[PDB]
Amino acid sequence: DIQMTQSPSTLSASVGDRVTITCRASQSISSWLAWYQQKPGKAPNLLIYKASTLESGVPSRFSGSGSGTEFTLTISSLQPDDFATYYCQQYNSYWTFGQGTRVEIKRTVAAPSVFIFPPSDEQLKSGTASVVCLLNNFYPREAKVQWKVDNALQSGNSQESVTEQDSKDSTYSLSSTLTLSKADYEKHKVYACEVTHQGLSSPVTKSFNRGEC
Amino acid sequence: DIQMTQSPSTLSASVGDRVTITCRASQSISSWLAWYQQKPGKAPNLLIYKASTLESGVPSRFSGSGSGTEFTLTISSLQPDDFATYYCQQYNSYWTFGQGTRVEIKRTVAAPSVFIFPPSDEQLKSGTASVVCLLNNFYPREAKVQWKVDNALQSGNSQESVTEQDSKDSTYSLSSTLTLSKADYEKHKVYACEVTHQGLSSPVTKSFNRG
Amino acid sequence: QVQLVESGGGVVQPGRSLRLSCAASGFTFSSYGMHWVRQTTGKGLEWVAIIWHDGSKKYYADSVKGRLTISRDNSKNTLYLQMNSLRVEDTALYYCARVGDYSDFKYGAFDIWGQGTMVTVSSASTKGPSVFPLAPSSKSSGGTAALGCLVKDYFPEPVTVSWNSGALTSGVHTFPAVLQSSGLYSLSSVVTVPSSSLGTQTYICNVNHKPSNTKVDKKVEPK
Amino acid sequence: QVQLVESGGGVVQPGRSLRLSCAASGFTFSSYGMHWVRQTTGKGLEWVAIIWHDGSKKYYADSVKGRLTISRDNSKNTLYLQMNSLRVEDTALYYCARVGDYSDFKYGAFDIWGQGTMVTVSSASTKGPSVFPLAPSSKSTSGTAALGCLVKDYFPEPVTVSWNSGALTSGVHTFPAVLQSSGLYSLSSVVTVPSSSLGTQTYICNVNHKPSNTKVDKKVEPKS
Amino acid sequence: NPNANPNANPNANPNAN
Repeated sequence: DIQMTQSPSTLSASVGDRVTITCRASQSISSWLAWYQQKPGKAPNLLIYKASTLESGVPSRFSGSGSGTEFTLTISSLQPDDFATYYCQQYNSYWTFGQGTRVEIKRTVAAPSVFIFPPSDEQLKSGTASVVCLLNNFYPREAKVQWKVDNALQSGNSQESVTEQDSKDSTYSLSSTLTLSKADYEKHKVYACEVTHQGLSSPVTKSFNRGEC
Repeated sequence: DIQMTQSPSTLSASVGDRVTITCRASQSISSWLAWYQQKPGKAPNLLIYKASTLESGVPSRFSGSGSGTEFTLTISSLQPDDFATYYCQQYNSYWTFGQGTRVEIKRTVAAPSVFIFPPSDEQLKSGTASVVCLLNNFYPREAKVQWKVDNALQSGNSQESVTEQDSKDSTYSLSSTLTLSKADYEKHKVYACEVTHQGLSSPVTKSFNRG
Repeated sequence: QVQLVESGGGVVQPGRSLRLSCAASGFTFSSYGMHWVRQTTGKGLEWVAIIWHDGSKKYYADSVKGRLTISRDNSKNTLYLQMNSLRVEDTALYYCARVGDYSDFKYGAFDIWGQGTMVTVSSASTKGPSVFPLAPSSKSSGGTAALGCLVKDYFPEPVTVSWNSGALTSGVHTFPAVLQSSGLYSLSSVVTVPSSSLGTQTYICNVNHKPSNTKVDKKVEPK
Repeated sequence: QVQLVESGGGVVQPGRSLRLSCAASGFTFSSYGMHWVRQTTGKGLEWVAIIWHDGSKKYYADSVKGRLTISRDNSKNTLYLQMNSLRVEDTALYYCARVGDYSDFKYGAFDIWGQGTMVTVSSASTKGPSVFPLAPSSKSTSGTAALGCLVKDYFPEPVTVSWNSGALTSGVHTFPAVLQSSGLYSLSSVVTVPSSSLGTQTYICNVNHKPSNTKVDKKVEPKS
Repeated sequence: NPNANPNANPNANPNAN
């Protein structure tokens, strides 16, 4: 089992930038390396094989380099259709892929707007309580959300998902759902979600009190 | 299907000259190209494989170069036993050869001795009439012959044969054979073959009248 | 046109079977080794199996041995993948990839990829969603309020969400669904609106779940 | 010592069969993959077939698939090319070649070739040639004259054209035959003699056609 | 060796190894 690690996982860039993507190898793979590009909803497309050879029909702005355990994919002048995810794959021993590198469109930092929604009265009738924390219009993608119930950190009972950049939005948005039983929810008063982001000099907390809001 | 295309198709050179033959490839064949040499009446002999690697028995004059789609064969000093036809072949995707480059003996220019023999009386019995336009000892090989019955040209009723380059004078000879029917031969009066060559400053025409 | 077209996907229960097809056209299928490569958002791109050009050699990943068998029909230019004893861990988008014919000692570059077919293994059954409101809170947080609806406990994918029958799209953020511990999907959809319109403008999120033929119109108002 | 001797070529009518045999010697025949390559003046060197050293893999050119079969007998050091349903497009000189054992990812450098065997496919039947003279003009003695013989409508090749029972050898040019639209061949053999010898010296062309047991002698005399 | 050539190669080594 040869493991492919890519650095970084996410990077911002503008049209015309020189981007560089690193691919580490757990053991020596000589030059048996391939680079792929995958756009959302589409299969991956091969760019580089044998570490540095360019695939036919691929724009010459792409270039691979390296041998052994450290490798590199380079885009000398990034174009709008280059915003995608790039995977490195070795074929020295079987076939293993990297975790991928997302290339996001660069913009200024933007702090998130935090909103918290207590569970609805009709869901509590069903026996479950869902508390939602809303992170609106922030950049970059990196963000952390911590659920606290009466100053008790909640781990393993929440899930979250994020939106992407589109023709209407330059930022991201995140929705985290803390799922509690009805009995557990009624047992505590203060429900808070602490948000940590680069655009915030200090963690922002938004809270409510059960039975009051 | 990778097409091999050599250039030129034939070149003239002398002993001691530096001869270069280039053949292109419709697709990239990397270094999987072989060069051969074939003298008349014999089988090809491998000269260079792997684009530049010299065959064991081949002398040091021959050398291969180039990679990808453009390749070249070069002889440092042309030896008298090197007048032959040279072929390039690729072995990257199946096996295909070039049309072949001929290396002739370059000599002084010579105009062709043009003769036009009318059909014999024995052949007149058969119903077909064969006229023969003979060109003797001309250089270079390039020459053209045009048959003009009366004042009208002829299209596809004639064949030609070229002898090999002579051993001593190193010249070429051409034999064009115009074939008509006796009904068509006895119907016209003027029969001519016009020969264009570098030796003659203007197309020489040898002709005859029926009778 | 060189391409790969896949079929055979769908949602099945654990232990059942499923046969995936990969029809090839535009090139010589008989002279190419083929792979199956599945993809998830958790494990990433993962190699499954490889078939030789003549089918003489076959190799499988450890996680699929015995259960998954790869085959090939050169007479029909189609690549197959027989999946038996399906576990929920087999849930992925499955690709078929052609091995690039680049002469070397090792071969593993994939130059042609299929469009992908989705396999979802789960013991869950078809269930319509429950739509709960995310009521807006105190007004004048920058003069803009946030509201939405929570679409919980449905199966399978997908679910469509609009706001005011499509007449409200500015501010809408519909997040990708998540798979809960119960094997049921949950999805959140929010919209940002002015605080001055909370008491004077109706906001209805329209939830449609075709797999269960469920349509829900949910009015969200402050409390 | 390392050589490949071929045999089995001949003249056949289209639709018939023919078996080419490539006898090897001087090397380990059972260790090399082998090819058949054909050479025609119109198309040059054309690859026909390849067989693996053991005979497991066989490949054929598209123009010969189904009609040509490459086989191999390693116990006799012979390579075979079974030709069936022959066409006139198959008329060519056929070589057998050895794959140069040079360590690489691709193979196909031919380091040993056979002497070649000729196969000719035509619906024409055996016919002896008709010889017609090319009479020289008697003028400008002070000057050389041209005379010859037209060898017309014969099949198959070759013909041996000699002058004065082989005594006249200087200035003789026997041209390569041409294949006519009728399937028969045509040839012309001329000779350049001094015009001053036209008045007394007699010239005779001798056309011998072994495939038809035909021997013709024609005296060429000045017409004018 | 799983990473060996899985494609058809007419130009592969036709000789004995």
